Amino acid sequence: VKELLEAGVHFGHERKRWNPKFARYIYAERNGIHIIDLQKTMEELERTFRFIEDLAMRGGTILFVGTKKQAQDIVRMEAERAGMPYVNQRWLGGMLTNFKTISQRVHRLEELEALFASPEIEERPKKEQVRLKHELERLQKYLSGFRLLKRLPDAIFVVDPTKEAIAVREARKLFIPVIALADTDSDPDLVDYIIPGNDDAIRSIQLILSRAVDLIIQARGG
Amino acid sequence: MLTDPIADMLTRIRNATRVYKESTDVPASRFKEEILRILAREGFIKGYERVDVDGKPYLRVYLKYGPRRQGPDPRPEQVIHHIRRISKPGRRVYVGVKEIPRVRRGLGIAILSTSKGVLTDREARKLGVGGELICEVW
Amino acid sequence: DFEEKMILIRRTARMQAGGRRFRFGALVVVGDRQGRVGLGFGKAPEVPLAVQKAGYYARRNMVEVPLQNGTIPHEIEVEFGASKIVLKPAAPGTGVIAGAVPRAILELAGVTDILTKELGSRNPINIAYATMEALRQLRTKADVERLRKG
Amino acid sequence: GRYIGPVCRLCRREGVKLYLKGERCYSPKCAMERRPYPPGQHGQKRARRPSDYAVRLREKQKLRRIYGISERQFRNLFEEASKKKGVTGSVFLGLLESRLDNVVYRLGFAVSRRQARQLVRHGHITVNGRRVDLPSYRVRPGDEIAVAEKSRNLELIRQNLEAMKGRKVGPWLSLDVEGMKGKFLRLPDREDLALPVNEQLVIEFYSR
RNA sequence: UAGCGCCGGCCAACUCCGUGCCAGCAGCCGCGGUAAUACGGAGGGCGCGAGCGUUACCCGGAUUCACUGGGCGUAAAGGGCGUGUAGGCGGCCUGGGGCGUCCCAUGUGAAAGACCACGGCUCAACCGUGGGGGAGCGUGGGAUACGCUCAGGCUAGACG
RNA sequence: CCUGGUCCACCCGUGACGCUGAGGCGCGAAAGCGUGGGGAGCAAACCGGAUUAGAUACCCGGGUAGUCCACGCCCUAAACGAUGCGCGCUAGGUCUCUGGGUCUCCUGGGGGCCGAAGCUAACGCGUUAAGCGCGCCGCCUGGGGAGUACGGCCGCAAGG
Ligand SMILES: [Zn+2]
Repeated sequence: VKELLEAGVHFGHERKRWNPKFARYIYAERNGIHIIDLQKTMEELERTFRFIEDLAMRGGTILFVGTKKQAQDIVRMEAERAGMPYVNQRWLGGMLTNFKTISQRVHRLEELEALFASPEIEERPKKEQVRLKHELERLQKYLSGFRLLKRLPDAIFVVDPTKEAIAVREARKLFIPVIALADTDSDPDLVDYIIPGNDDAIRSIQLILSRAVDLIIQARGG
Repeated sequence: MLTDPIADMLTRIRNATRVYKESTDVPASRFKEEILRILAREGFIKGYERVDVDGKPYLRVYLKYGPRRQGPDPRPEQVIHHIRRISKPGRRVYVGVKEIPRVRRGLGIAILSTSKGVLTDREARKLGVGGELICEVW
Repeated sequence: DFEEKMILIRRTARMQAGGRRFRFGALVVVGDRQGRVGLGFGKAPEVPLAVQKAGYYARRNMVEVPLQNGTIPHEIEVEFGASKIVLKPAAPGTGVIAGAVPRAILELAGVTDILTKELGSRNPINIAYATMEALRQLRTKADVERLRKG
Repeated sequence: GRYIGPVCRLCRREGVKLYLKGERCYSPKCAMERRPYPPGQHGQKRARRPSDYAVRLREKQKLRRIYGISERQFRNLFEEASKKKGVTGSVFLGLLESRLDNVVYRLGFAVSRRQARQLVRHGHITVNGRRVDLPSYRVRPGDEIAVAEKSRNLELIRQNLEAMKGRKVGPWLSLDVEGMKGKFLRLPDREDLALPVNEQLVIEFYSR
């Protein structure tokens, strides 16, 4: 799929906190705010989306990451739609470098889910009960989407690259491709497949991700 | 005051690539042009053209780089890895033909200036001449 | 396959109240004598344990070394902040000429003839590290043509 | 004092069999057979990792001790091997194998190297017609290294050649048992040597 | 005929006994106050061999006087500041000269030595014979980018 | 009132007239030296008071030189950014003094903080470089002994 000239939604976000390297993606300043040149965002989308089709039909896995408060309720949604994994609540340092050590945390969920169905529930100390009840509680937060990761992902779809420069760092080191919805404040020089655009705006995050996923699905043929 | 023209040139080029510029302006001159003729000719740079910079004649040297790297920090292998005036003013170093230096097991080059023209090591040695050894680039 | 080669192990110290709790440090070099050398620096509470770790680090990040008939395709001086190392290719027969450290690293690079020279601070660690960046910079007459393309 | 003392003590220190006695260093006993541990009270002890010099050292020694030459001459050879064009290592070995004494060994006129020297210093060796008692004599290619007319009827040499019916001679050498002669065809090549050494380690050694 | 040094690290070579911050070793770090691979003997071991050690001295390691190839915020190191003398160094275009500078030819650069090769004395040390190389300077011829110089022109430095 | 530096705008005028800078000459905090004037406050030394094991101090009360002025000498310093001068080159953000502009923004010079590339032993530095570079001067080359000794130069002396 392709997009329209939907310009009533992305056309810049941040004030004057920008990163000089982003210049290549700005139109001009208006009322002290940078405005992204959309004619250019179209040139980038037409490539990034290419990458995803490639990935998708090749049957790949894209980890969706966005710890921003605004994208919270969106990230959850979209990933769930492919079969994609995602990082909603908070991004754990090493969910990719130290994966084998974290995937261990995953098994801890697996093993607890089990106990809370089996007969060994109320039967045994209750102090531990609470103690164990809380552990799932926390897991069913952070790991909620990571769970789907059988092995490290073929690409990451990050939202605020500068906020998730930890995730990006990691990936960058493990040679996993980076796809992010970036703008004024990011270092484009580190994002394999950029998507220059506003993002605090639900209206922006929502569009950028939906059109991506629709790409994802139509790619596999559903 | 500008004391050494060529060094300022070379040095404008180094200082650029490091920050990865598409091109770099530089005051022009019937020599700085001849040196630049080589850099392009060898392949260290795309090229250069005369440009009018505020009434003043300049040289737009078109920088060249390597591909985008993988893993972290994809700052491209530099094409012009190293570059430095050998001969400086107040220390001009001239060389005999038998004395022209091999650079980087022959991989880099050496730009001289002979009574026969601004040359490379290879060309110089071919011509059987030598002179003011301008700089080492590799 | 890969051959381990310990460069050096030091016992480093800390300070707690009452004791000076110690720690060990190991520098290992790895390689296949073909031309891919690793290099780790493992710290651990016990020595066997240190090396057992250093070994880990090394095998993870090697360096494909160009090898033109045993020697190196071109000299390269390499400042590592404080230490400086000099690699200069030699002819068949002169054999490796370095010290305890660079030797070790080149040896597994499968280098066979070569002229070195250490300069500045001679710190096993840094010199070692230098020697790597050093090898990482080597380029073939191929690799240069391919770079100065148009 | 060109050595001369306990021999299979070295067969032992190096861990590699050193053919220093010919017969016997083939019978269950060059000592390495059944007793590979080095000499001394400490033979049976665990050996700590050999420092770079250490390895370079013993590898030099293994070579030297093989031909049994005094370091003084060994060094000199290496020195002159470096002035020649070629591979500083293979060229070494070349000269080494060019020694009158050594040749007599390869030609088979002697049980071992040691025995070969004596054969020369007692004058049982002709060379292009004239005898020679100086082992350090370097045999050029195309030389007729023979045996003393006088010495042909020897209880030793005689029993040796009898053994040569069955053994092949170094590819770079020829010999006419029926006439107790033999020639030096050319400087043998490294790919033509069997030594258990590592030249590179010997060269490395001399750059300290 | 076989000897001499060494066996804590550097540095190849480890045990017993004597001793007990003594006697002594020791290039440097250090060793020795009753468990000494560091003192003294011994067995044993390593190294070298009519030699081995020692002291002295030269170069080296020492890019630790740094031409090659160093430095100066706090490690030793910016002059208390300015003024300007001698000196060093100096922008763009054009031409002449061609001093520096580069190329060529030529004379010189004795011999011995070093180097390569062939040979001589049973080898080698030693020696002979032949070949090749060279910086520097003389003379002649040439080149003119760059430095220098003279000339003419510019305005981006400076100054008004 | 007399006088130096400097910045901006216009781009008008000269036409490279430039940078550095051994020795030299000038400037050079505080204290201190000569002659004279002056002397409120403060205050070395000195006079007493208290504190203390003691107090030749820290605290309290006095107090002379001095500290203020003129002319002259002295010339040192954590005389510090502990960072020589001059030119070019290499993301920005922000605060501030100051000039021009079409002045919710552009543009010049200066002072601060944060910070890219890069540098750095690290701390840190970072278009006010400790970055990439060229010119020129100054200086360092283990600690102590010593800024001493000797010698010379300077000064009235203290001394430098
Ligand atoms: Zn034997």
